[PDB]
Amino acid sequence: STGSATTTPIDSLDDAYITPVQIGTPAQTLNLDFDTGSSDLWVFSSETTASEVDGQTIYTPSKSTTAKLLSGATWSISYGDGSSSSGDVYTDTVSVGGLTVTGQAVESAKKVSSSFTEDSTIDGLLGLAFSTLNTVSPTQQKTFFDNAKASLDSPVFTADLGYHAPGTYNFGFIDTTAYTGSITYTAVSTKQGFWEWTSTGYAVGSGTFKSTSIDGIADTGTTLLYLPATVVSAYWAQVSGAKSSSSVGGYVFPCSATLPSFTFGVGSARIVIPGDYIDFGPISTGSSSCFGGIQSSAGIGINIFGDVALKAAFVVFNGATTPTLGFASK
Repeated sequence: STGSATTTPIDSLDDAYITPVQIGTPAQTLNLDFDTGSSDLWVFSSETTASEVDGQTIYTPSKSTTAKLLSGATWSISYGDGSSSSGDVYTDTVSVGGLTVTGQAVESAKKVSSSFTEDSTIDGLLGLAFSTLNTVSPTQQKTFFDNAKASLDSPVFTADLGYHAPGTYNFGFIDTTAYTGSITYTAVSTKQGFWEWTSTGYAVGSGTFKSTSIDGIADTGTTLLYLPATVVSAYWAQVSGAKSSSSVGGYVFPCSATLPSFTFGVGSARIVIPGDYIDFGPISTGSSSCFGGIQSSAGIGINIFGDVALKAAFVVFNGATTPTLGFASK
């Protein structure tokens, strides 16, 4: 089997991407944030505290003939940005882009933090990290990808995120028309539950490539590119007037600036992030100070190749017995 679904930016900055997901019988379609940095499939629901729902589409298990309470199971998750959610669990039929999993754990939110309530466009998350990070207790549950794996033509999914445009998540096949050149594969560590890999270095604009190992995670659920302070300083030093602002919470730059590209290494291959991808616009409406798309990972504890980086590539998440990551230009 295979699946193929379009993923669409939620706003004009590509702050996140939503992908339609069919849950239950008859189908209830919710727009979920596919997140390769977590491992819970959770939704706004009929059980979500009413004051914490503001425009989202909810899953109502009582209207699904295939929904079954997973008795005794609860979940609770906190994300790197400080947001959180918790609730109980149903199993139900879940389909993405024509690919169907029966008996998928669908985590029903009873509580969500402000950030989720305030984002009307995201109806929940679909985690695509390794199932060892799943928060369901007392019986940990499998991700949609893990459940689908044995039925897939190939045990892979791919992320092809657009810049200010829709893109595609495919399951079970590699679309050889979706990228240019060849795919370079690189080793993955699952020790922390993430798609964790080691970049071979970086360049700023047309500068020389610096060979250096950068351990980080491929995370579709994070907007920006978070790298070591040394690297990020070297980037923003090439932008006149750029500075790190403690009041704003990162690097800002004059909106009148032209940004240089940023290159990262995948083995001997190179992925180029155009400068425009690194512009996240005025810090506040009407401001001439713009927020940078490359930020320091210092104090996160991990480097994060988020959407800013991933949308510059066609990315293969290979969930074979020995997992790997592939990157191609496009």
